[PDB]
Amino acid sequence: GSQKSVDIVFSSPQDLTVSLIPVSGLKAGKNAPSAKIAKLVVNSTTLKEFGVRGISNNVVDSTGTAWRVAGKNTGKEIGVGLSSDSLRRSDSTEKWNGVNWMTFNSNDTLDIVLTGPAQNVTADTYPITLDVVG
Amino acid sequence: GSQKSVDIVFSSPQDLTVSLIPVSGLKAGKNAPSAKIAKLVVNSTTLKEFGVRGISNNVVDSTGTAWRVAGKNTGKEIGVGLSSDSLRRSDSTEKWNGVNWMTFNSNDTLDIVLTGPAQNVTADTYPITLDVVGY
Repeated sequence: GSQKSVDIVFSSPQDLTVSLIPVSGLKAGKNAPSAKIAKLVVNSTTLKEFGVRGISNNVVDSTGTAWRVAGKNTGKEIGVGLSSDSLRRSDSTEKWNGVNWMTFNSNDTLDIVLTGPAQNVTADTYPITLDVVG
Repeated sequence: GSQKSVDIVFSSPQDLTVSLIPVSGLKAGKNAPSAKIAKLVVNSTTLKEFGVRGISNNVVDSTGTAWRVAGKNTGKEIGVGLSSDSLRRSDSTEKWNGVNWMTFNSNDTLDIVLTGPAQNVTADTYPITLDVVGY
């Protein structure tokens, strides 16, 4: 349906502020390689760096910077992940409990895109979750 | 860590798609009157108008343009609703199936805000729900 819900969070000052903005007007069907689908903005007035991974049951690279998401209504999959340009903004990778996290500077916008070759996308809703650690 | 989830929507050109974007960094405690908490965006290149109403256990005006939401942890409430500026962009107020709805132009984004006088907000999570119906 057209009804939408979202959590509104009020808290004491936090070290990081994370905003994940989806791209509007995405068209089902063939899409361009690395087409942008969302922007992850991590801001901080107090911390210099953070690590970030996409959380998914189908992560496809070691750093959690690429994964696949199945459509809620059809089960069809798309491959998503950070753009190559965004990935270049990372100057180090940290390992935490056997898992690799790429580090980035706060106050930056990282683009989430349709990875690899051009994808033929089925009209559907594809949830994505990004986890940021300061 | 700090996690954020959003729906990525791919649709057909005639489809109606709605997006509700929350404001990050909101501060518990006293807030300024009408502080923005979310933005509602409706997408379609063919739809001309839509009605929109908030939904909660305590809707406080006839058109569902103002309501109150209780925090998940504490039960403390906040008053939310369309901003004055957003309300002024309305086309008409119609009644469908015994409920009054205010209508808006597609392409117009609407701001959801802390309504009325300045509110002292308890640190908590407040789910908000906006219902959009193609007119």
